[PDB]
Amino acid sequence: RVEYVKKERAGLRLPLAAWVEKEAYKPGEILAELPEPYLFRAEEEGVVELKELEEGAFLVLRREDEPVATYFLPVGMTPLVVHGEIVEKGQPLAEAKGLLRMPRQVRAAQVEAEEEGETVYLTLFLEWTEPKDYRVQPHMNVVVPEGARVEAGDKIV
Amino acid sequence: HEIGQVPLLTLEEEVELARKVEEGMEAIKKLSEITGLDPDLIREVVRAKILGSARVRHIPGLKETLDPKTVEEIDQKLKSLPKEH
DNA sequence: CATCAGAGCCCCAAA
DNA sequence: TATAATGGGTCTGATG
RNA sequence: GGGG
Repeated sequence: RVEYVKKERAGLRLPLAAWVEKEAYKPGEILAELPEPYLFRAEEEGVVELKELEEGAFLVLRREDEPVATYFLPVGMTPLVVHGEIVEKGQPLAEAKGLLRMPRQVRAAQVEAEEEGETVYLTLFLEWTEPKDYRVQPHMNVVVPEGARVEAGDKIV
Repeated sequence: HEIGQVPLLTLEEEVELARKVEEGMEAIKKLSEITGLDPDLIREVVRAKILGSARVRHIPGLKETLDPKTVEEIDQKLKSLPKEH
């Protein structure tokens, strides 16, 4: 199992009063608490690219095939869309219900907050790991130790 | 009874051993190129050290007698190499 | 109480 | 030189 | 297997 290290940037809009301010968020740490259900609405037009992790998910709208928005749905956010769906600007994508917090296998490096009326739009510099499993056969041999950090194109088996 | 002491190989450890053997074979070819010595001689000195000091003898086919003195000189000429060799 | 070494000579025809 | 084959067919007396 |  190769735990592949991805490091991208993604955004999320919360009620300013439900959001607890921190310059970063370690895994499992509370990110906001909402006194009521709040519908995280879309702010761009395009076809959805849902990418569900262990807990918590990603959501990448694209026009043609060029990404135009990258949203991050932490735990406590139930996605109300499906992969490849067409979303118009302002249509609700997910639903937050009370306490939402970072997933366990992903962390927030930097954090940038822009305020806008009664809400905040967080620009999170997220970094996580996506595991991929490989089946090994008797004619083959594993040439890499446990805990060995590999770059792209390296040989594992 | 002695034969029954050694367990039979699994298809994996069968391929692993057969693999390490073939690689070691090539590692002595590529090792005689670097050092500029006789392949057979090198592979004997590799044997001397793996088997132990119990066996040490003049291998007819080889040119230099295999006394503990000349194997230590070739074991040092080996240890004398860069990490990559 | 187990292991080993002893247990007659010479001669014949056969094999 | 390359399917796979992997554990056999008496009788007594002296000495440790 | 016989001889003495």
